[PDB]
Amino acid sequence: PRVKGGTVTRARRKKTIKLAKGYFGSKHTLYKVAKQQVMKSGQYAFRDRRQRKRDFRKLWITRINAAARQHEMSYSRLMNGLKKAGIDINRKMLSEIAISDEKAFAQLVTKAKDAL
Amino acid sequence: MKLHELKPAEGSRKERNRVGRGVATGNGKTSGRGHKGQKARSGGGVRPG
Amino acid sequence: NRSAVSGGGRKPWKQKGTGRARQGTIRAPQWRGGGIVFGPTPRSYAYKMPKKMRRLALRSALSFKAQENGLTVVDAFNFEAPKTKEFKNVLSTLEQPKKVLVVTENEDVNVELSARNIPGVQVTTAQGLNVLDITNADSLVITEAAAKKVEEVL
Amino acid sequence: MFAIIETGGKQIKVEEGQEIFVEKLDVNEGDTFTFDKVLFVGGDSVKVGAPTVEGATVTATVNKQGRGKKITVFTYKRRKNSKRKKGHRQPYTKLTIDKIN
Amino acid sequence: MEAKAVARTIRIAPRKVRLVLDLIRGKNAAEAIAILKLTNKASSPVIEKVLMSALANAEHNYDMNTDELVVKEAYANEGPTLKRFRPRAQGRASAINKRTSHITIVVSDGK
Amino acid sequence: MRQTFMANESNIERKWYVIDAEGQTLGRLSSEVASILRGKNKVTYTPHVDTGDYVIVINASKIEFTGNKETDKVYYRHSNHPGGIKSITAGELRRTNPERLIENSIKGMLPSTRLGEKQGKKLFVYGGAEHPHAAQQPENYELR
Amino acid sequence: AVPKRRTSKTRKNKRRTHFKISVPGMTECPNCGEYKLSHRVCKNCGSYNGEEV
RNA sequence: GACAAUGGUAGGAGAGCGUUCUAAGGGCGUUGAAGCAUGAUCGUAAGGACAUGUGGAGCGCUUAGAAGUGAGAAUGCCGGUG
RNA sequence: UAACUUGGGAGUCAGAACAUGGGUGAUAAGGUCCGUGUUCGAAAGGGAAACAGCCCAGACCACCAGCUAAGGUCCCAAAAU
RNA sequence: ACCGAUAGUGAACCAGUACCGUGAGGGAAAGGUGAAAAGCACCCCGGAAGGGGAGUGAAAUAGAACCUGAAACCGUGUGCUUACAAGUAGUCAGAGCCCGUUAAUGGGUGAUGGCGUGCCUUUUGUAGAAUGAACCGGCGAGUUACGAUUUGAUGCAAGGUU
Ligand SMILES: [Mg+2]
Ligand SMILES: [Mg+2]
Ligand SMILES: [Mg+2]
Ligand SMILES: [Mg+2]
Ligand SMILES: [Mg+2]
Ligand SMILES: [Mg+2]
Ligand SMILES: [Mg+2]
Ligand SMILES: [Mg+2]
Ligand SMILES: [Mg+2]
Ligand SMILES: [Mg+2]
Ligand SMILES: [Mg+2]
Ligand SMILES: [Mg+2]
Ligand SMILES: [Mg+2]
Ligand SMILES: [Mg+2]
Ligand SMILES: [Mg+2]
Ligand SMILES: [Mg+2]
Ligand SMILES: [Mg+2]
Ligand SMILES: [Mg+2]
Ligand SMILES: [Mg+2]
Ligand SMILES: [Mg+2]
Ligand SMILES: [Mg+2]
Ligand SMILES: [Mg+2]
Ligand SMILES: [Mg+2]
Ligand SMILES: [Mg+2]
Ligand SMILES: [Mg+2]
Ligand SMILES: [Mg+2]
Ligand SMILES: [Mg+2]
Ligand SMILES: [Mg+2]
Ligand SMILES: [Mg+2]
Ligand SMILES: [Mg+2]
Ligand SMILES: [Mg+2]
Ligand SMILES: [Mg+2]
Ligand SMILES: [Mg+2]
Ligand SMILES: [Zn+2]
Repeated sequence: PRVKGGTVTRARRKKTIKLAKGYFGSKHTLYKVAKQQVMKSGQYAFRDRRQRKRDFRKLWITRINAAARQHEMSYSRLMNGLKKAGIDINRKMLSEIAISDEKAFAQLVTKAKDAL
Repeated sequence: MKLHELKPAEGSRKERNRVGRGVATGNGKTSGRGHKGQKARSGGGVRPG
Repeated sequence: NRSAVSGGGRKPWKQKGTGRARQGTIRAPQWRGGGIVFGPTPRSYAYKMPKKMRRLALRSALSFKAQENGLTVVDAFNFEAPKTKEFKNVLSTLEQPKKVLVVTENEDVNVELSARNIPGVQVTTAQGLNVLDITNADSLVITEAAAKKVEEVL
Repeated sequence: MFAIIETGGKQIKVEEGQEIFVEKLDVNEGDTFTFDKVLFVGGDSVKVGAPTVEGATVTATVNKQGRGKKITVFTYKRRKNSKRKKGHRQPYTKLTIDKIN
Repeated sequence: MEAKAVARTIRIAPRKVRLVLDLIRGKNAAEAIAILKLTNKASSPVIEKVLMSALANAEHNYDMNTDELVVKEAYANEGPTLKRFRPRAQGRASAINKRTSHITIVVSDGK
Repeated sequence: MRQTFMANESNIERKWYVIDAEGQTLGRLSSEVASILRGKNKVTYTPHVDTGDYVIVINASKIEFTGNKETDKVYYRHSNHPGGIKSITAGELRRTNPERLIENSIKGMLPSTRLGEKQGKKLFVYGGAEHPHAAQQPENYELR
Repeated sequence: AVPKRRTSKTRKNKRRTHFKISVPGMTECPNCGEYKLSHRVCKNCGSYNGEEV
């Protein structure tokens, strides 16, 4: 028996195009260039899930550095002091504390300085 | 057994392999022939012996 | 195939210089209207198995009926003229399911003609018994002489 | 008043009545969970664990055991006829913080 | 209330027709009529007949007051293209698209 | 659980500072000022928004170099015309346009992005000891 | 010379930004009230400058 | 429960998705089938539902069978349109 | 924690750089030909500005958690003015 | 367990026709209103074409290559956005604005930041300035027969089999 091309092709291509929704011009319209872009999007997203952890740790560290400097202490010495004090609060929590309640952060800074 | 519940003996049947139907199969494109040379050609390959 | 499709003999345009892809016949497989690559070609699908296995299959189908209680033995069919309505009544009195295989020792013209028009009722002889019919049927109605004959044969 | 709790290999800053999403806990919806690793207590009275505040606890109610939004993990290596597509939904537990300590 | 008229398969390219439609879109009927009369383009008379037909069925079919009507919509869609050829040098032929337009005019009383 | 604070225009507060270039080393003052302009000294630093402060640099003409930079550090530019290189020594530039000297040194330490350009626009340099921004009520800022 | 790359819809429409015609230079004829081209005889009534043509 | 492995081209091995047709069984459909369109749906993938609009008469599902069974590229063929 | 034997199926027979032992060339070549090792090929991630072949290191998936490698910590740009 | 209008004959149709060639010869494209023609009386704009009503019809949004009616491509309107900016066009992060769903730790848009040189082929090595593709759709490539061998399955077994 003969199997004509049928509907599968259009269904598959339409799925790719819908995933290409929002893209510029032909890239949200034509299957070949949409497919290519969706491939690039997948590769980029896989890479960027990992890069995002780097990025947010970097941000937290920058903010902690700024807070420590406000307390006359470098980021490096503050982290060394917290380690020697046995305090395991991670960078994200430290940043959020520094932002939200400065007195708590000042007490942590004094704990670090005492440990050093 | 019933005509709506037929079952071949375990291990008696195996789906045939179809080459040149996309990369995921592992036999797409060159269809298991590798790249170029006489052995890659339709009707290619030397006489036995 | 490309040989079979009409025409196609000539090269549609010269090998080089025109700027087109090179082509050798308008009936090549990538051409609309071209010859088919492979495809169906007349052949038989029949094959054989050993005789002992054929016999084992027939016995297995009959044994499945007997163990599922879809085996009914009748003394005889005393039909002198064909009458679909009489045969329908006989089936109903025997309390048979929709799909019944009726087995006669030999060709019984009147039984065959009476059962012929009844959906789901198939009539065969002891010699004509086959796995498809037995398996397709929900119950077998076999005359005593047919049952003995089948027993002898298998 | 807020607390730093440790759970699912992470740390979360929580206040009472806050909804939080964490790595799947071994609990049923409706149950009460108790976080026994409190690193820090902020607010009026500050308590600094070294590493954990002794005796400190945070109780919460399990609202939901869900699965996160579908991620399509797709990768390929150009010119190598080589790609891989997988789906992923990360389990999670949603809770509401009832009481700190 | 709205009245519509359509001229289908006018043998003028839609680009050209739309040049003129862009002048009358959204204007009052009388000003549009004047613009079409005084615009020196091939499609102006055709567009004018479409507009007058729309005003006519506004008045007759819907008893609208024609002196309060505005050209609510005016557009040209592509009709089927006549395919032609021009012999060029050295035995070659080159395509000629004789394009057509479906011209729609819709007038409205705004109510 | 995502909990990182993100600054935005509703909650950003930009202050005005004054920094005295007199007796300061060009590059060191410049790096510090760039930090201030980018907002790297704020605990609410957020990379995609301008959280930095405004800086006025006074006494740009009194900035100093080490070594022989006065005659040996050369600033080159190109007019995009064939053979269109023009040069000026750091000392000559300090004499004739100290504002540009400080501005360019600082702006070379900011990213070449739209946000970087915006942040560099918050810098004001003056060769003398006066500035025209008393309305902004700037505070003196001590380096380091 | 030939186009190295086809022209996108965006680029084409940008180029066509200025490709258009204007409303004719027209005013109401003081005689008959119908629009006319300024400095032209009015075709409706054949009048110009208060006289018939 | 534990803890061990899981980059990959040619290529080997395995398990599957989907298409048309057939058999048997069991179902749907003018109170609206297929097809088409849209959607914020489900599955580890190929892919599967549901709702609504359009459409106007055919089509699923289960088990097994059989193949003209899956396209993005061949200066591929044909048509349409830039 | 492999190794070997028998049998079914292959592909490959253009290799490259780097280090090092050598021939050739001119103690020329991103040269060429052998020996030995690694990497690329068929390897993504971090460093070397960018940079197959160099340095670190081998990506089952998810995380806005922690420790490190090479390399780094004045600003671009994370971390010692 | 053959095709179903690019399939099946080249030809479902006035096809060995049209068309091309001096000639031998080569050789297409092109099916579908509706159950019924009931195939739109009449009015209106217009020279006509075409259209708006009215009517027939279950349906005209079935009105003549008239079932369905994808995509490329062409228009109209609009929610968000854009005229100091260097863009393989996405991705990750993200205010503001506009919405409100298969109700899900929603949808549309996107100031601004990080990262980021298409795909295929062929190569030691390709963003490659090596090849190929204007776009979209359809069509387009390990098949079958008979032998051989090996493996799995099944029957029987010093026998097995026509
Ligand atoms: Mg196809
Ligand atoms: Mg990491
Ligand atoms: Mg294989
Ligand atoms: Mg397989
Ligand atoms: Mg492989
Ligand atoms: Mg092979
Ligand atoms: Mg090849
Ligand atoms: Mg080769
Ligand atoms: Mg080979
Ligand atoms: Mg060409
Ligand atoms: Mg054919
Ligand atoms: Mg693997
Ligand atoms: Mg095929
Ligand atoms: Mg060499
Ligand atoms: Mg060589
Ligand atoms: Mg070597
Ligand atoms: Mg290779
Ligand atoms: Mg690498
Ligand atoms: Mg890098
Ligand atoms: Mg691994
Ligand atoms: Mg820093
Ligand atoms: Mg068929
Ligand atoms: Mg069709
Ligand atoms: Mg034909
Ligand atoms: Mg035909
Ligand atoms: Mg139709
Ligand atoms: Mg602007
Ligand atoms: Mg491919
Ligand atoms: Mg080469
Ligand atoms: Mg290229
Ligand atoms: Mg070539
Ligand atoms: Mg090309
Ligand atoms: Mg195409
Ligand atoms: Zn007049």
